[PDB]
Amino acid sequence: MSREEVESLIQEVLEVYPEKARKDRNKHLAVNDPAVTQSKKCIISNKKSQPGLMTIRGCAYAGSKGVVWGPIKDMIHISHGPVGCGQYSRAGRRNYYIGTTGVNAFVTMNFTSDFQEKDIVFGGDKKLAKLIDEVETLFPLNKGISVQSECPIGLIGDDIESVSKVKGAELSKTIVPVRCEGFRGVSQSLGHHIANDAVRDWVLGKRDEDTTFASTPYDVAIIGDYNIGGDAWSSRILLEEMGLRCVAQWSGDGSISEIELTPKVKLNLVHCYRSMNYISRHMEEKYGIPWMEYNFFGPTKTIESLRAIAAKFDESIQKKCEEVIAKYKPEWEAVVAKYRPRLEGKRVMLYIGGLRPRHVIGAYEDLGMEVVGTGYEFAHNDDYDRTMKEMGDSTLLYDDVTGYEFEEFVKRIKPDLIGSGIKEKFIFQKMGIPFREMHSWDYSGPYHGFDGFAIFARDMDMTLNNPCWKKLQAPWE
Amino acid sequence: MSREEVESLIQEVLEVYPEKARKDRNKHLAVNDPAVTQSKKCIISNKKSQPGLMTIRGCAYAGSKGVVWGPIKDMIHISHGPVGCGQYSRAGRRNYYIGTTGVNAFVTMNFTSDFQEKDIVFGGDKKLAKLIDEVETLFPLNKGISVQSECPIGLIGDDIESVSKVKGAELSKTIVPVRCEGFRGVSQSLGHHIANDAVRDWVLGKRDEDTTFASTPYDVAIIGDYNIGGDAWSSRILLEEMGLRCVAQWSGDGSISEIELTPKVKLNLVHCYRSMNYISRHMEEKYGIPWMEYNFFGPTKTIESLRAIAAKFDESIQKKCEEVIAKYKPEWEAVVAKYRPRLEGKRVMLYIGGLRPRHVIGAYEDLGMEVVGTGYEFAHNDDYDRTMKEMGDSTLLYDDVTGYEFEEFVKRIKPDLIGSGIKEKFIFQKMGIPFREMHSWDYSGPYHGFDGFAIFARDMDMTLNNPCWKKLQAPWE
Amino acid sequence: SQQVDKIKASYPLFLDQDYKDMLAKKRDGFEEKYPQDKIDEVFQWTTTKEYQELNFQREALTVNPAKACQPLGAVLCALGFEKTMPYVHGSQGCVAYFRSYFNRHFREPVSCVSDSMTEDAAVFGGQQNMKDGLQNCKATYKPDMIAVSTTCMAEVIGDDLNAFINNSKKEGFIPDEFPVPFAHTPSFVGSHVTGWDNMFEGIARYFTLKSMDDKVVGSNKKINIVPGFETYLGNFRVIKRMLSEMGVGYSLLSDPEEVLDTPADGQFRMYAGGTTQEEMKDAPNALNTVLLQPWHLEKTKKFVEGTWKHEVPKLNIPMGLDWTDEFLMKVSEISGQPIPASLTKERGRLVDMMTDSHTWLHGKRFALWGDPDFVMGLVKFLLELGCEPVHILCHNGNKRWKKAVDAILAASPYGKNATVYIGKDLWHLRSLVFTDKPDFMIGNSYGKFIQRDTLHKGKEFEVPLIRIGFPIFDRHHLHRSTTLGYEGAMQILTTLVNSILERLDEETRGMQATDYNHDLVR
Amino acid sequence: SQQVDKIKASYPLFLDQDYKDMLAKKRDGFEEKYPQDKIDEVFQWTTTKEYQELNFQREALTVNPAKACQPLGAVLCALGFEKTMPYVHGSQGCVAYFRSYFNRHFREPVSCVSDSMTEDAAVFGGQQNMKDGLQNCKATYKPDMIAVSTTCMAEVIGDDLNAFINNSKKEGFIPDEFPVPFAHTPSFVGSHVTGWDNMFEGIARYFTLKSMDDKVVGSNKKINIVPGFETYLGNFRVIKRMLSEMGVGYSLLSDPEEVLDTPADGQFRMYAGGTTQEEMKDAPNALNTVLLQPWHLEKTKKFVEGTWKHEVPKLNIPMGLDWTDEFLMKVSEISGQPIPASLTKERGRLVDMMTDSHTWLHGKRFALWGDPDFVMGLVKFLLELGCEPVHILCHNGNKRWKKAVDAILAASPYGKNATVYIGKDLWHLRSLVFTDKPDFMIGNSYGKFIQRDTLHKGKEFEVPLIRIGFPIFDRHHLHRSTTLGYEGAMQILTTLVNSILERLDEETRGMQATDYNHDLVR
Ligand code: ICS
Ligand code: CLF
Ligand code: CLF
Ligand SMILES: [Fe+3]
Ligand SMILES: [Fe+3]
Repeated sequence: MSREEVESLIQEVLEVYPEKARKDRNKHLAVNDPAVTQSKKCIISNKKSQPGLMTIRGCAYAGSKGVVWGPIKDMIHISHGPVGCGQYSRAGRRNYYIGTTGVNAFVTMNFTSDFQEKDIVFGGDKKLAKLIDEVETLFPLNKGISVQSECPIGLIGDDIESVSKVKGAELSKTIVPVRCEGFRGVSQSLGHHIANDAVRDWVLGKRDEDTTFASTPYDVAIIGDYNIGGDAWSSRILLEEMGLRCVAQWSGDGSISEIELTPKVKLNLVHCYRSMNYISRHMEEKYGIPWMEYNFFGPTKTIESLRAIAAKFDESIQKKCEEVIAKYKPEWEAVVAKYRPRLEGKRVMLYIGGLRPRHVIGAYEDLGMEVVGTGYEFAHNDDYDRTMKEMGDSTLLYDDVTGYEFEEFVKRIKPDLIGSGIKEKFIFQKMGIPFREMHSWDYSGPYHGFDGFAIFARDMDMTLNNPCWKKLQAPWE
Repeated sequence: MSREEVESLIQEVLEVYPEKARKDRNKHLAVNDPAVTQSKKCIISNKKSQPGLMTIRGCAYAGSKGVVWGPIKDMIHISHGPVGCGQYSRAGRRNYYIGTTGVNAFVTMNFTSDFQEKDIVFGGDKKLAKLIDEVETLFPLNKGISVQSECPIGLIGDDIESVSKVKGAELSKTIVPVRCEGFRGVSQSLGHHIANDAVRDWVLGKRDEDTTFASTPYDVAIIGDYNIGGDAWSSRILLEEMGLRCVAQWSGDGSISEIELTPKVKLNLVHCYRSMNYISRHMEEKYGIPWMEYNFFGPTKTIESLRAIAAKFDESIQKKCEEVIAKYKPEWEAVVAKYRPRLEGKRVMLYIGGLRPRHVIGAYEDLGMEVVGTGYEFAHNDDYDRTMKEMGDSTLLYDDVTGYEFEEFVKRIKPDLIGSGIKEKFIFQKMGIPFREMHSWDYSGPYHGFDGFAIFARDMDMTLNNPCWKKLQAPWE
Repeated sequence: SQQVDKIKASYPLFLDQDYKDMLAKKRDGFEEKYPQDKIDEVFQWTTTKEYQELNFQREALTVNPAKACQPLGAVLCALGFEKTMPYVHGSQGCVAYFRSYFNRHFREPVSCVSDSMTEDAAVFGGQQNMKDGLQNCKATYKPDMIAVSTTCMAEVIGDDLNAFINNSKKEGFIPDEFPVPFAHTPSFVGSHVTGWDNMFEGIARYFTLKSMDDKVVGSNKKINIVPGFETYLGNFRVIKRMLSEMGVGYSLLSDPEEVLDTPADGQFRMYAGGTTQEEMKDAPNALNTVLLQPWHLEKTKKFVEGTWKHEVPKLNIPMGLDWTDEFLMKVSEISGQPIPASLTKERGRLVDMMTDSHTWLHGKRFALWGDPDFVMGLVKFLLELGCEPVHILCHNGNKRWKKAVDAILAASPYGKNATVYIGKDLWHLRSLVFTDKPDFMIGNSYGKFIQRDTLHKGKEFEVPLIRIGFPIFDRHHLHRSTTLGYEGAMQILTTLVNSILERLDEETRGMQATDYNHDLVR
Repeated sequence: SQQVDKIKASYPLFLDQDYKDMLAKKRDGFEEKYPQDKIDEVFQWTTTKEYQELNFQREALTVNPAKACQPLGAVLCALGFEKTMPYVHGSQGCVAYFRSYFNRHFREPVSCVSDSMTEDAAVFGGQQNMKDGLQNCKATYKPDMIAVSTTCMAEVIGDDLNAFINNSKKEGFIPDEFPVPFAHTPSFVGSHVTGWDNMFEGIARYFTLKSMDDKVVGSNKKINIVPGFETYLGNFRVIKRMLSEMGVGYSLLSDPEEVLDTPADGQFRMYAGGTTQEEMKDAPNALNTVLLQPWHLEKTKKFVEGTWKHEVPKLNIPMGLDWTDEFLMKVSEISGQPIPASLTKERGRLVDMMTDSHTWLHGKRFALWGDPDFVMGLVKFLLELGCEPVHILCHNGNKRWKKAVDAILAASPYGKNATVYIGKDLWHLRSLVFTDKPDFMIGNSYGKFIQRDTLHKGKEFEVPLIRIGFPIFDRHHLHRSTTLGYEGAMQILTTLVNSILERLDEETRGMQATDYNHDLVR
């Protein structure tokens, strides 16, 4: 509580910055008021970062290749350009899949054009065509190729669209050019938009005239779940236990055939609104498929989402939903009874990219834990509209927070546990506050659904109550 | 070389000792003269060691439990007494076997009575009976037990023979008491004798009245091969390629049933004369079974032994011997052609126990290498009678050599290679002369037979010509 | 389903029957997967030599490279100076990736800033971004000095760092006296080590080019040491320790070990240790400059010889036995200090370990990859141990380095069956270790996938990976290890011999089948 | 048959078809082996809980013990003194076994002599053997001092070492001034650590009992350090280094690190380093005496407090964070020297490593065995890491030590499921790890066979071994490792976390089956 002291903290943190940076960053920090549903009057987001302030944001290439296109297992993704971008992003995101890597699955592999000075000076369209030929020769079981753009291609004027068209006509193969150069936009969000547009333009409509697929009234498609440590899998089983048939999965453990079959489903269950809202809306306009957002973080949100989803179908689906809820009730009740006493009353500050800073609040509250501060790297204002009603009164909200701001806020608020990325983990561990990686789940999980809830509680308990946190001060100091 | 120089070296090394020790140790060093047949006139062996001169010799328990009884896989050997003796000798000897350890094989296991002060004061016969009962309960598939005596049992008034008799009658089991206390004798040789006598008295005659075993004119028994690194196995295959049936091997990979079947064979092929001559002679007197010594070290000795063994049987056996020799000729010819050029002219000094100091000379000569000094820890005068003719003129002979004597002799002679045990390996490696462990084959092998000859050459080449030996002197000193 | 007392993570909870049935249904219904026999036949084909010829005929496609881009090395070089902020002129995604990469390798905070150039800068350049970023960085994080590198965006656009920084100083955004060294680090030229070289050369230029009038060689009686791109903190520590026991005054340039190994005692230190500006300014007064990794510090060598007038010795990386000896004697000759008894004893102990482990070390076959200097040092050390290198790969190598490596290989009979590959990636190496199977690989974490592939062919075809190099992501605290000098040679020897022994123990653990050779003593 | 280009040792050359046929024929013809189904059923029975009750009902039979006899520890203690010859009064087979044991552990020469008592001495005693042995040893190997221990033969016969040595000096066999300390070390009492304690107590008595008149406590301003039975040279080194950075004058008693780590430079040194006679004579003048391993130096503590009048602190083994801190503060209090910044930084780095690895360390189950002090230190450190001890075994432990360990376990929730076993051997531990499976074992080389047995039950039942303790026979140069202090804690933590990670990597290496969790980053 104590909104006024939070505003005083905000101003005190702001005092260090220069005039222009001061006034820019003042708009991106806010004190939450749950009654406010219009976050534009309270917080500004989706703007360019201030130079030299150590932001956490990524680039559009990370949004497109790293997030959306990369998880597709049966397609080969060429990081077209210099060698760094593919190397730093190779296998850094735990998008789980089932396949034989190097034969019919290529997710953890780094394909790149390895640009040199001659390619910068004289262009790389011919090199792109030669690379496509070599990929066809060396990986015959591939079912499609994507060409993900890095900065030099956008700067030097290479026409990858024409190369993709000619080579796709030549080899009768799907070649998707993505203009995902890193200087476009201000974060990974424009990467999401560009990848969605590429999916729409080059992949989605390939089976519009095809009617051989047998459809059922219970066909659904999971959109925006990227199977982080198997998360999507732990969701699908629940949906399969409710009696629904999951045809497609965007894009965790995903295949191009599933994306092609997506326009045949009856309902689109969207988990990450921020990354997949474009394609969900496009599918609604073109095929008439309704979509709905759902949350599988924690037993309460999972039950609410399951009942809301079952409400879209007939009575048998609702009965199956009640059966599933009854079956899984004792497990999460036992998890709560075991772990809530060790977690009750602790305070959490969160800072993640665009969906989780508000999605995981319910799971934390299910264990008797309070979120006092939250923020986003690249969310839009509608995300903050959704965030305000789920956060407590007079809690701190931050957009595109700087490292200095984050450290000062943590030092003042003194939370019991911080959830953020790898670029804050060791900073906050050295100050003696427990930290959980909330992008990759600290190489653990999954966290979605009932099975993931137990892992979530176990991980939170193991990190928050670890004895190591009592030892930072030497006995003679 | 230069006999008088070697005698001068012997006297110079002798000068350090006190008068009594000087006088005793002068008899144990000699200059070889191949014309000499009686070695008693030049060298004295099988005497007590001088106190505190750092001898390499072991004890009678090492000779009995460690060497002879231990390799028997299906019998459980109880190191009766304090805990040290079984612990230091557990799995220290690479006597290889095939079995499921802990169920029907127990070679690498250490069974002990774990003597405490109360056992010293009040005796341990009741403890022995209780231990036997516990062994029966916990290891039901065992096919016999031996009780190996350590020093206190000889010192205190314990009667293990009566306990063995009563327990063996009660459980209908073979229990062999071995009075192998370490203070008996002067080395492992008396251990060999005592173990042979125990085998004769308690195990050998159990199937004298049994005639169910079907015998053939080509039945043979391998005696004195302990399957070091699989050596015995590499011998047996040759004998079975020759057309002979190997009923038993003492005691490498040995079983009590094989020992019981031994009195049914037509010929005893003895490899280690020193340890098994007693039982070979006993079998000759009691059953009429002839025995012969043979050498499988190096292709020359192997071929000579194969032909000599062939001469004991009919014409088909000799034809098969010639077939085996012809089959294996190209392999060892290729081994020689590859390795002799890198080993020709090198000088070797050897010091081992009872048999190998003269057995491995032929294999060294097959690679063009010269043995300049050799000696024994515990061999008897007949072994030196064989060694004198096996060794070259004016070569050094040493019996029960001390550490100081060995170091001085090596420092003067300066051999290219030394063959000895683990207690000299690091001493001689620090001085910069390559060393090969000739008891355990440096955890390599096997060396017996044609297959083992290749490993022998490869190992000698790898150690003699290793680059590490050129780096002992720092470039600035 | 989950049991509250024994909760299962992704492995093995996805091995439950319900999840297996779900995955089978998904694959059979919607993935349109190729038949398993087709997949097996394609895999077997990729294990063959014909696939190797097709793989080595590649000219445009790179698969799983073994290098990075220049600004990463530039950031690593910049972090080695006291209270210095690495500043990358360009797009922010590169800085995010660099920070994540170094965080995962070192498990430590890694500080770096960007000026966040966008399409507007793609049209008009990033001068305003530079001014605002320098002002904001100095005001917020208070560094003593800002070192500026570039992303490929700024390099392709053509931004002039010198003019931009001069205009920043002229317009009052940052003080004129504030040190702002800069270097162009194009990602399409060379690799990360080239970026390290460029960063160091630019910093040394900034601090010494315009003040050489009063410099006299050998005045301060010290030796400059330049480590290059280095990711083992034990390497800095052992260099300093050996120089200390010898009583040799030294000035180590770009020291990042303090800032990369800060204690966890309740406070966050953004800066720690590092080479001071005074040392950089006084460097031309040293007796000489020793370059630890000469094969990626050629520009630095050219500057040091041309301007500081230092006769830079022709020294290899002090790895293994002989090269450490040569480094020690060269340092002794330059400084006039004799080699003490402690170093001689340490060398003797290393030789003793070599004699102890030679039997297991002899004749073993290794594939290996990494940076040129590290690769040649490890190949030299392996030759000294009697090991046989077979596949030697260096993605960022050149022809002269290959010639020197071939010369090293010709001087030992253990290099007879060795081939050096430059410009090849880890797909090439996967083909090589399928077609000419070694006993082990030596490389960074990316090799683990190669290991997996060999296990898929069979247990008898598996090539275990030995983790030496950069980056190491799947093991903890290996960045503290030592690779240079006698201590590093001891650590490498222990790692190699014990990996061999663990492999042998695993292969002989089957009871009544292979356990006859499961010796207690080895 | 052998191929000249690829020659095979025992493994896998015995896996050839001809050898397999030969072995099958041998077994079927002459071994009279039990049927394989019977063997499998007996093995499965031995993995059960009923077999565990039968195993734990043992009273007379010991199977695979985890200790040695006193004279081994006496020899280790004697080797820690300058130019000192360990001399065992008894039979020569014991000396051969001691030397081979220490040679295999340290891979170094180990010097020791015996007077070679035979059946003749069994009725007359070994007085003549003692005289001749002392004379010959002094004349031949020229030691500065001879330390005499006993085998069980001399103990049972009842030889009086004091009278024998006095008569040797009276009859001119050795000079009266030559120092010949002695101790009775019966093998049927205690274990090797007890022999170390007895050896050290006798030596200190010989050098200080009769000259206490002029001794004043604290005169030399030093602290005595007694390590006890120690087989890690890094432990001696880290103790000396920690005392050195603190600026604390110290006198280490029984230092064997020099003689156990001599260089290989072309000469053999029989003696090297070690505690001098002057230090032993001046020990009563120290401020205090600190005992590193109090649970096997009780006789030494009694002598030190009774005669030297030193208030020996109640200190645990300085293993792990808390006990290293307590040792450092106690040393600071005794010496008056503050703890410097370097030690604080090292402690902070250890805490940082703990925070980095806590996620993988948490909740893991360990069986462990070894000597009492080492076992309790490792249990304390594992509790500090959030690990769960389950099976704690100490063959040479006692009831008071078990009570103290239980007190340590009660003070942490991670010790809830832990049981302490004293007087149990490794067959008991095999039963325990079959019936209550932990994640890993921590112990010496003899544990490998237990690991084998688990693999026989199944891959899912395998418990990997972690090699910490004495003796280590199947790995090279692990005797150079460090266990005490912050550096030892860092090494132990790295070993544990990386063993966990290698196990996880092996479990997830199956392509298309378990490799979904074969992450690049952990
Ligand atoms: S038994 Fe003897 S010492 Fe004949 S006690 Fe010894 S496995 Fe030696 S020279 Mo070790 S009489 Fe065997 C022997 Fe030779 S243990 Fe082995 S190598 S051929
Ligand atoms: S914002 Fe994004 S990550 Fe940055 S470059 Fe642009 S697409 Fe890529 Fe790859 S190569 Fe290196 S890291 Fe850059 S500087 Fe040239
Ligand atoms: S000569 Fe031989 S090895 Fe020596 S004791 Fe005697 S049988 Fe045995 Fe075992 S227990 Fe220890 S080592 Fe001895 S002193 Fe008492
Ligand atoms: Fe860290
Ligand atoms: Fe050694």
